[PDB]
Amino acid sequence: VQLVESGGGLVQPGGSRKLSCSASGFAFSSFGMHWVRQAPEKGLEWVAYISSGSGTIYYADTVKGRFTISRDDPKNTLFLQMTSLRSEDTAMYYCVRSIYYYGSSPFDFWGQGTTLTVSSDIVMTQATSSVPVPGESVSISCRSSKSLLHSNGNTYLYWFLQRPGQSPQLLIYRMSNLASGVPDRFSGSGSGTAFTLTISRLEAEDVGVYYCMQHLEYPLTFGAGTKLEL
Amino acid sequence: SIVIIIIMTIGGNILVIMAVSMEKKLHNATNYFLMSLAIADMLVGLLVMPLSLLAILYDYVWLCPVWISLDVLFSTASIMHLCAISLDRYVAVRSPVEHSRFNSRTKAIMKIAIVWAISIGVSVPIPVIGLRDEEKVFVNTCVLNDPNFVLIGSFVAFFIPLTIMVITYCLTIYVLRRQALMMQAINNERKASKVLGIVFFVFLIMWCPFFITNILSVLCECNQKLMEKLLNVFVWIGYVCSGINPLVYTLFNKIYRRAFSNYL
Amino acid sequence: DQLRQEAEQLKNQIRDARKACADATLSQITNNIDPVGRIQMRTRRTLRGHLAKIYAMHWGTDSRLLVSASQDGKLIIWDSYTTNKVHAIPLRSSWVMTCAYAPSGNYVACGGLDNICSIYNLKTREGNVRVSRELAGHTGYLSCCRFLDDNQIVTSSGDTTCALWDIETGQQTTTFTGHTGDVMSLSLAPDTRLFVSGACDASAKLWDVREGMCRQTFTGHESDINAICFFPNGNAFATGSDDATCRLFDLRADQELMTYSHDNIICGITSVSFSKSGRLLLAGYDDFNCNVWDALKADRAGVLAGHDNRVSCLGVTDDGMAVATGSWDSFLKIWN
Amino acid sequence: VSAEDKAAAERSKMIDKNLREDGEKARRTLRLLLLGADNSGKSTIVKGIFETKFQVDKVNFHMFDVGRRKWIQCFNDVTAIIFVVDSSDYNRLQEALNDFKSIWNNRWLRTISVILFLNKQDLLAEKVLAGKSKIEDYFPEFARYTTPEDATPEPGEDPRVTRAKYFIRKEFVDISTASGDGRHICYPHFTCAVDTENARRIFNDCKDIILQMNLREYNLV
Amino acid sequence: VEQLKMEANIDRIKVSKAAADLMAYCEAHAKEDPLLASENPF
Ligand SMILES: CC(C)CCC[C@@H](C)[C@H]1CC[C@H]2[C@@H]3CC=C4C[C@@H](O)CC[C@]4(C)[C@H]3CC[C@]12C
Ligand SMILES: CC(C)CCC[C@@H](C)[C@H]1CC[C@H]2[C@@H]3CC=C4C[C@@H](O)CC[C@]4(C)[C@H]3CC[C@]12C
Ligand SMILES: C[C@H]1CNCCc2ccc(Cl)cc21
Repeated sequence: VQLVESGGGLVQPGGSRKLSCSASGFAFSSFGMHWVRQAPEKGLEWVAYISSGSGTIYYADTVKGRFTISRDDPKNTLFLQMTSLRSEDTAMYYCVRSIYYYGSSPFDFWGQGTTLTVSSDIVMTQATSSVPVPGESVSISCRSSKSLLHSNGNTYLYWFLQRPGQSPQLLIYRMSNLASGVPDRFSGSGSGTAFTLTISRLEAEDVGVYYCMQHLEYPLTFGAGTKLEL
Repeated sequence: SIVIIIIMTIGGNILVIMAVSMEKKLHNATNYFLMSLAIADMLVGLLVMPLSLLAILYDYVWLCPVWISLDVLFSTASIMHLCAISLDRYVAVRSPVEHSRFNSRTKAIMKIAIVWAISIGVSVPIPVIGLRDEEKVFVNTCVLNDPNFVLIGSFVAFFIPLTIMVITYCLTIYVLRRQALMMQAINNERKASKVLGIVFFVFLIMWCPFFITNILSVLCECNQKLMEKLLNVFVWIGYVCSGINPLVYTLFNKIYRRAFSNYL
Repeated sequence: DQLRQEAEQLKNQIRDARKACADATLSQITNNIDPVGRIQMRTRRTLRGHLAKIYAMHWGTDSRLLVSASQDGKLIIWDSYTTNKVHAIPLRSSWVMTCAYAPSGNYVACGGLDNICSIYNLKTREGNVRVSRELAGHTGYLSCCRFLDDNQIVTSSGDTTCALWDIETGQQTTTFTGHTGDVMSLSLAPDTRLFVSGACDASAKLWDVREGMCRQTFTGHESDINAICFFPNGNAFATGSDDATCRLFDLRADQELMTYSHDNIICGITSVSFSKSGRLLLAGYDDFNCNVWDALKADRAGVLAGHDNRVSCLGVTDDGMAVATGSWDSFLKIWN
Repeated sequence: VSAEDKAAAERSKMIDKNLREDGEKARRTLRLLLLGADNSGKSTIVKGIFETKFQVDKVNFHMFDVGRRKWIQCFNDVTAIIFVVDSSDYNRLQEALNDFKSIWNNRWLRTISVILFLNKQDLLAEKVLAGKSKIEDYFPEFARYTTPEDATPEPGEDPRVTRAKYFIRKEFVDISTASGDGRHICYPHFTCAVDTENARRIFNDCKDIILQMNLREYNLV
Repeated sequence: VEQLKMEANIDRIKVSKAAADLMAYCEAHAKEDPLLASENPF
């Protein structure tokens, strides 16, 4: 399981550039793919989504008519075509793997990313800039504008952790499910529009920024981010 | 008196239609077409037969511009069904593996669509011309007078299917005779030829006279009184062979005989 | 010459011992119990996608996932609530006769005329389902397999033996011998300590897993035994045979209790299963339908008549809210 | 519904498409079952479960050889059954007849035709010419048997091997005529260890069987 | 011979007691059997 992104560089406003992603180590044709953008002082933003069979395609409201996403299964590569670039497009771009069926984990693996330099929605709210703090308990909360509880019994909230110099890593999906490879010190709970994350005992590897994400309707929205400083 | 033949036709069509749904265990590709033929025959019996008896009782008119069209439409549909059945039988008996591979509902649906699409083509202009020219449908009293339709649609309705059916019958008889030269495997291949001959000759006898008389009444004018007298009695023979086709194609498989015995 | 007389004497001793305890019958103590009445069940879901006869079916422990096998060479996992398909697993041989679902939900096993039991891994990082191990050692065809945990499995074959396997090493740890005919069906106790096997010699045996010895042997049927089920409390057998008869055996009275038969039934029995409380007994027949029996009265409470061919599969969920059947018409139905 | 349910529905639809695609290729192969006793020469007729494939006139066949009361149930959808008998061993002909009777009257095989091969004719001919062993020692009814007037012996054959061959073929056929009521037919054949035309006979018999099924389907018989 | 000898040494009980135990088990869990609209998942 490995995803490597390419492309990037310096461009002038009004130009165009094409990005690529090379996949290996898994059945690429059975997974759906996403592009996620992170600005230096804005956090995480979603861009587009392409289905495994090229059936459905979605775009963000700030990129429609300028961005095009394409897939090449026999070559196991992704492409994103960008035209009429603006100053707001300077940011880091990531590639994310997704698979959808009963009991799956749809945001399990993230790439490394490349840098590009130029020249109704559900609001997810976090409010704390830094929580100062080994061996102590820490609680982090999120709040949503609309309820995430669907009639089928599922609540669509996701948690991510970003260590310095590292890509985001999945911790909890659907508010109670611990991801594979995660130590049992992490737990999460909530109901309705209020959610919390609990860490039983902190270590030196638990320093970073935590993000909240919802998966009820497109577009996908992220929180502001909560920084834990040991 | 003559009304009995309508009752028998309706009963036979209902029996054929019912013997496919309730009985089940019937392949769609070959048994769904018989339902379509039975439905066509029932519509003939319901929309055509009761109206001509009224004219027979009155010897006058009252109708005509839409009856004629309905009669032509349904008769064309029945003939097309018979021709399709003959062609399918021949194809199923010469290259036997292929036919087995090809059988699916996408053939039955296609055949039904094609036959019903061809059926309606000849009946559309009948009210179009009649409603703009009274003389074309009323003479002296309801009868289609215009040669431009009698001498044109008749060939498509009857004379091409007859050639197709006779060629198909001859080829099928030859193929069945050749195969037997290679025991129950031999005895079963003669009953099929007997049944095919019976069906072909019944169709030929029941349908041939009317079109010959109708062509002679147009191109050979010949005392018209005798021709119309012959037409008054020949056209009912074409009506009669609408409750026979649902039977002669049915009561040879023991399953159908048992189903008819138990249901009726 | 001398051992035959001793064996006959021992058999007579066992027969005399069994008769002494028959102080009552089920048909007499149940005279104070009201009938269940008429039971109506209707099809709620229809599962399509198989192109051939279905031979095996097994539920998961979450009451939503279901696994089925057919002669087209593929193994399908179903989502019963939405009818969506979850996985499709090609098989290396199309002559499959049994399938099983691991209680942890991570593995599935199958086998048939190739004399091999194959185990598949459903949770991998690559996203594909792959074969984990092949278990060889039998000389006949494989007729039934059931999991005990992620590392232990019990199999029955047509070479008159049963076996206990170690999945980590692929080696057979205990062999169970004593039958004279092909072994058809297995049923594993709730406490995972004993199991029961039926065979073509018209007899049933109770086996001890921990020691590998036969404890009791039951007789009574006139032909081959096709299915065996386990009453929830762990003290009863339910067996079906080709002579159109079902029987109930008890492990403490060591004899038969009640017989389920009818004059209008002249076909074989293919599957037997119980409800949660054990009041209803479900059985499949060759008459293209499934019958519902009252376990305590040997009456008929209802019938399911939605299939167009032989019924080969039958199962009940752990929460008891659904019943699944499989037939040779390539269809699955969920009843409630 | 949620977006994840829509993606799951798309995946299920793709699975259905792939299942439908695989079925088309399977339907183009005809399946055969091979049964017979030891010394019959099963392995040479077309030269857990053994498999073989061959093609005649762009038609593919797949023949299975298992290794009988239980596993015979799963072969009730095959096109035809092939049975091989050694016709040059009189001591074991009753075993072959009993096996053929047990196969013909099986309740799961009531709609499957049987292609019957009577193998090793040369050894039978040599033994009959030698005169060191007589059929009358095992089949008393043979002394009263006469060759039918409609016989078609191969040219050059002595009129003492035809009598034995037709006696054996009659003994095998008489079982098939006692039951079946027309639902299936027997196709007797005489073969040997060196014959190569055996592939064509199966093709012709299968074509005839499919023709009979098609005739029954169209309400002609 | 040994198998019959081993099977002969079984401590048996009366049929009535076993049948009473079966009836008691059936009666005890009667309320939990959904086969014997807002709650049905199908
Ligand atoms: C036979 C001769 C003498 C009849 C003469 C009577 C005159 C009035 C004609 C006009 C139309 C005729 C009918 C039209 C055609 C048929 C169809 C045939 O299947 C039976 C006779 C029957 C039902 C005819 C009976 C006689 C009839 C009513
Ligand atoms: C008079 C007209 C309108 C009747 C229509 C006749 C139809 C039924 C005929 C015309 C052409 C025919 C096809 C010609 C060739 C093949 C290929 C063969 O491998 C399978 C059958 C199949 C597919 C035939 C089926 C029957 C067919 C579709
Ligand atoms: C008069 C009617 C009689 N019935 C059959 C239908 C039909 C078809 C063609 C023509 Cl010319 C005339 C008719």
